[PDB]
Amino acid sequence: FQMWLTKLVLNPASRAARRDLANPYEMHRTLSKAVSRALEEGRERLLWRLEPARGLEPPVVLVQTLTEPDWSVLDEGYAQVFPPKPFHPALKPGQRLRFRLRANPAKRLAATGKRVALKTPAEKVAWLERRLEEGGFRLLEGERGPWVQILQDTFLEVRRLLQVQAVLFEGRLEVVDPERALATLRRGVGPGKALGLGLLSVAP
Repeated sequence: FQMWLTKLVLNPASRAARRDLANPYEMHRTLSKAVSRALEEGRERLLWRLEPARGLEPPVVLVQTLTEPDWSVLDEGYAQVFPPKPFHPALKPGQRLRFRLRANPAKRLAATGKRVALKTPAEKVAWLERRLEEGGFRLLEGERGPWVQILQDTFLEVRRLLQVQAVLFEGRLEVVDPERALATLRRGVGPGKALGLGLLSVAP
C-alpha cells in the first residue's frame, strides 16, 4: 500500500515524444502502457504532470502510480527514464508541506448540464481551498490571504475535441487528517486526470 514516482525527461528529438507533448491524451495513452496490466485489472490510478517549462528545456514529466511501472514499454529514444523510487508519504498530523497541483477548477452547471471552468482567481482558489479541506488537508494563510499562488492558467483544446481549463497552483498546506490526506494523494484531485491534471505533489 505505497506509491511509485517516476521522472521522465522527454527527448524533444523524438517524434513520438513531440506528439505526446502536443496531445495530453496521446501522452496518457503512452504512459498507461507501463502500468497496462493493473489498469486492465482496475487496481491502478495513474496520475502525471508536465512540469512547468523552465529552460532551455528539456520537458519533464512526473508520473505517479500505485503499482510499479514497466518503462521498457516506451518507444526507443522517447524519454530518459529515471528509476521509479518507492514513495511512502509518511504523514503525521499538523505537518506542513509545500505543494504543487495542476488541476481543473470547474463546476457542473445545472442550467446547461455542462461542466464550465470557474472565471475569477478568487473562486479558483476557493475551489482548491474546499478540495484540500475535503481531502484531509488545509491551506495555510497569512493576514493577506491564502498561502497559494496561481502560476499557469491555460485552456487546453485536446483533439483526441476535449476542452479543459488547466490551472497551476503552488503554495503551502497543513495535514489535518493523515489518513484522509494519504488517500487524497493516491486518488488525485479533481477532473482531467487523463489529461495531466489532478496530481497533488507535496514536499517538506
